[PDB]
Amino acid sequence: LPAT
Amino acid sequence: GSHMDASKIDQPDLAEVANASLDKKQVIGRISIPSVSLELPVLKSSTEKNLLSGAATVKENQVMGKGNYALAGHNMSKKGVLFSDIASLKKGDKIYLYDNENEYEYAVTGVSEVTPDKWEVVEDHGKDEITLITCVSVKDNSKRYVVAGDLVGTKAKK
Repeated sequence: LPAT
Repeated sequence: GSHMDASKIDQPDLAEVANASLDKKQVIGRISIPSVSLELPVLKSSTEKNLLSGAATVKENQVMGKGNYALAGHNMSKKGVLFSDIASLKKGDKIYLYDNENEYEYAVTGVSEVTPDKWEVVEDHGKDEITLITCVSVKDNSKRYVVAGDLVGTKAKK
């Protein structure tokens, strides 16, 4: 679950 | 809970977006949504710079056309920004993915409320699905919704  | 994910980073202004050295040679695919007139190149690198293009691969082991594919896009909640109109997606909405060799047809199933630490949505579920990560707003850091879509068919580019 990366950026944004 | 105890540890908060660093995936809450603020996306730099639009100046860096149109002034950033775009790595076209690094693009491995494209995404298109006529329903919301949205189109952006898919960047393999999940870096901060890559996220400025509106779409970047979440997991390295992702395979377009197979398994649960996922991309993250930066949304400032301001019309004209990336992933802003993504929340306007409706159930059964058609979405097309273009790989360098083919095109896959996906159908939006809906949206849900999940946390930015939820890597489970991006985990492979032994099925062909797509997951887009869009932030509610730059002022709302409580929770963010994720849009999900299932594969409905596949058609090669002739």
